[PDB]
Amino acid sequence: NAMDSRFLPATAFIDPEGRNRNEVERLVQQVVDLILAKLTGAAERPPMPETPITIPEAAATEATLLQAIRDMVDGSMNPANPGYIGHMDPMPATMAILGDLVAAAVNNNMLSLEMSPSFSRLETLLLRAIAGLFGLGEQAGGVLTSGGSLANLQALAVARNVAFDSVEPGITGLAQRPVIFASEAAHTSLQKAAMLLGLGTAAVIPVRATADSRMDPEDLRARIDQARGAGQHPFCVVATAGTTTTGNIDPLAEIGAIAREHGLWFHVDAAYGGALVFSERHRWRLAGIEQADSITFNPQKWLYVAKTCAMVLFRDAGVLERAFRIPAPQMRATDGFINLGEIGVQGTRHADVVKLWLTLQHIGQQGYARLIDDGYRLAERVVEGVRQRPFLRLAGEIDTNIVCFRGEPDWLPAERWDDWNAALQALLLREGKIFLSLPVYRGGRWLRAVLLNPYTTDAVIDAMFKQIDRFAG
Amino acid sequence: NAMDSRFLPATAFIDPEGRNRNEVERLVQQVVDLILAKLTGAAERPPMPEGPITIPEAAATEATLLQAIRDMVDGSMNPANPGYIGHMDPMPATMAILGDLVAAAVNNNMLSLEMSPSFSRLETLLLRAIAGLFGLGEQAGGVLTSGGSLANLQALAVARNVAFDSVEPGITGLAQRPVIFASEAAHTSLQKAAMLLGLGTAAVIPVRATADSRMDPEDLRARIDQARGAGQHPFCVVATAGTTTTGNIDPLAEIGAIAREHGLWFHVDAAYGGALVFSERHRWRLAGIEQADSITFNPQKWLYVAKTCAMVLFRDAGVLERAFRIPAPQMRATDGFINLGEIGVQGTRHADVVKLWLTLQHIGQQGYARLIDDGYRLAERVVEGVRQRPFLRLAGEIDTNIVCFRGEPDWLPAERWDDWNAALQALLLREGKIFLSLPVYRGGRWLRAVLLNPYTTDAVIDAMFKQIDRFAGR
Ligand SMILES: [Cl-]
Repeated sequence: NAMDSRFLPATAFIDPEGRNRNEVERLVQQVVDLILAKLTGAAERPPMPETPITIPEAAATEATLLQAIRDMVDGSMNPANPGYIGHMDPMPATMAILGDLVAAAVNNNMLSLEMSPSFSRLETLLLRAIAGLFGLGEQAGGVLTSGGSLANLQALAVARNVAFDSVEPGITGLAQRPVIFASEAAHTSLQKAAMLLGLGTAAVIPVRATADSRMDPEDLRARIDQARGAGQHPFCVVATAGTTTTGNIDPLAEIGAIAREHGLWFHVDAAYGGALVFSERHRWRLAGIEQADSITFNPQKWLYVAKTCAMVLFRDAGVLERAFRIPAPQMRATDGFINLGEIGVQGTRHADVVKLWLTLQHIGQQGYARLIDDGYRLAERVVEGVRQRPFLRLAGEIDTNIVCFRGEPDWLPAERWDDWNAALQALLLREGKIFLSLPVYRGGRWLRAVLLNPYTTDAVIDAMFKQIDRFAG
Repeated sequence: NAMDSRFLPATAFIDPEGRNRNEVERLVQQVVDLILAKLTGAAERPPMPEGPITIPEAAATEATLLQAIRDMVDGSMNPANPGYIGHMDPMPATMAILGDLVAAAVNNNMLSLEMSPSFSRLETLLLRAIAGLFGLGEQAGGVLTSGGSLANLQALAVARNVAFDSVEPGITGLAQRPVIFASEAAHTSLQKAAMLLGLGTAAVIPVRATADSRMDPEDLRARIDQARGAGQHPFCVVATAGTTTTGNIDPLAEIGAIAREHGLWFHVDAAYGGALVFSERHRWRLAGIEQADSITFNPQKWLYVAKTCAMVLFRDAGVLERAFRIPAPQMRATDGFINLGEIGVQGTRHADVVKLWLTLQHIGQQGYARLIDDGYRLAERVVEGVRQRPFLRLAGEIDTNIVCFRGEPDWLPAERWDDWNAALQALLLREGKIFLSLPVYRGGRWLRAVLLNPYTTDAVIDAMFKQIDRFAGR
């Protein structure tokens, strides 16, 4: 009985008959007290931190373990700091923290129903409910995936399988290259997925985006015609609802109409912007999404669910059985549910439905509508700050709570603007304790604000522009 | 502005300046106390548990949320029950629970260094150490993945890219079908991977396994030769260290040698059996694994890390930059580290390294060696029990703490054996409070014991056979 031996610490596991209740309660409380201290005092740590691994033979002491946690926390990025305004990575909702505690504690497996009796059923039903908010219709549904890249991968795998019947024989027999279309501003997980799917990164054909970083439907139509002429076999168009760099939304209805005209799978990568389904004031921006063949949506971004939390939704969930699931005996439960492992890229999977369901209930649709509004308000203040300053330039109009801008100062030649913006970013972080990201975009370095932290204020944005004004004179 | 609202509960987020500190502490404490009650009393719940879903307009109350947690726990499978002896799914190490609490609190992202300054470096360094423990050499390392299926996918994607130079142009132009070889007992994530990679499920050619469910080397050589004669293009052999159903280990050194003789990528799926690296008494079972081109290993199974925790290791970690990573500017920190999203299937990714690192430190290599030995002793007790009962048959020799066996009673014709075993399994659960799984194997229904719960005892195994004896009329 290993847990009686001198070879395991008394608290290595939790005795299911309570025999080490007191000792585990103590260890758990130390971690809990420490994490809560770090989080209720998060503003004491900056948005980014200032900075010999061996697996020990013998059990580490509580002191070593607590010190490691302390060092792990102190050396981590800190989106909780009101100054953290640079990424689609938010401080987590409290119930998402607690949801993951519960999930880890019960340690169920989304691979199959018998390994996750309630969570599998909860996830299937919750995702049907969400697919309904997107307007996908009564056959719609999907699966949670560990990150949006996997959601896009699985959407693209289904589009491919549908077009080429490739589940069993593969795609190596093809005389014509399969290709997909996406905005020149669409997410890189498309190229990574295209590589993984056997299509190659070059199978993702870029469609011109406007000055406001939205896909150009006229150019979509042109690229499809060009592809056919070159003897390629288009099978999918990806529209993006909230691009990663600038946060803009493609014209989903127009793009979707073109895809449908040409018999192409219509996927909407709504990883970020999908959260607008909870805002009546803003969801008109997603008009057209209801006719998608599939949708990628990431609650871990604008719904504040602790990473990872993402899903792929299909307007006809049965497609996962016809053009994804590998040949195998089909065992459905008496209440209709199926093993989720058969119809996802992953087999074993963490129960993300716990944090998702708990966060959605604690915040509510109105809670998210208000957060979404405040996000837009903060962003509009940044837009106005940039308009007021002639040495700054916007990337273009905004569609979400994201503002990409940069310095283009006339006291420097263009070739020096990348150093100016890197330097401004460094200065804002060092002296302002304000974190902006600095993506490459349109061949240059642009500053990027993602206004997500619930505790970011007008004053933080004003502090930013004062530092920018100092840096520029 | 939102947190100063009627529209948000005072505890929806944690105020970074402490202004909701007391309310947060109490909510957290109620969930902590409830979860600890459920776990310290887990044996009160059976191994298996005995609408409509609406996203509310308004914030749920604390009472509703706590009740939902109670309902979710009570409706979940319960591997902490000493009777739960049926799957590669363990009760979690205490520090792995706590690790996920820490990871979710700081909510960093493994996608890039900038988003996980400490965790990215800790993961890269830790997996280099683990790869070294598998004996893969100085250049070896890898990445954590959300599950072993992804680890297998990534390893096969690399094998494919190396063989066919397919990162940019894909594989559609190929005139010969790419194929891989794996034991007829190997994991289905190979077929799913093969489908995903564009090879098709049928690209996975099954190799005959012995009566003890280990891959036959002679049949492997024949299948490779047959593939080449059939116009196909072999590029990878997958050996399995701990098959999912029976827990057996392919002869890794012999299979590796044959892979190498034919110039094929050698991948070892050690999802389960890779935990033997922490056991001096049993790690010889993995001999040969040190020459693998890649290894899949799942701490979430036999190292008790709460799901998910898995990795893919490469003997040359550099291969991820040459034959996987998509064309892009290479950002590299001054201390050498790279953005991990560029060299994984996933982009954004939960920080699994936290619970992995805390659990490995708390249990230690000595701890795992003890856990593993006791697993083998329980498995050996099941084997002995089966051998004593003529109406039961073992699937074959065991290589790990897994025993697959079934009834083959001579008082029934063979076509009734599936029902007998299904009835036995159902009776063990209902009457014995003992969970065995019941996979399809060799065309029939087999009982399957995975002896993982550290609180599973000889008494449990004895109770199991008592029930078995009663069901069969002694
Ligand atoms: Cl996860």
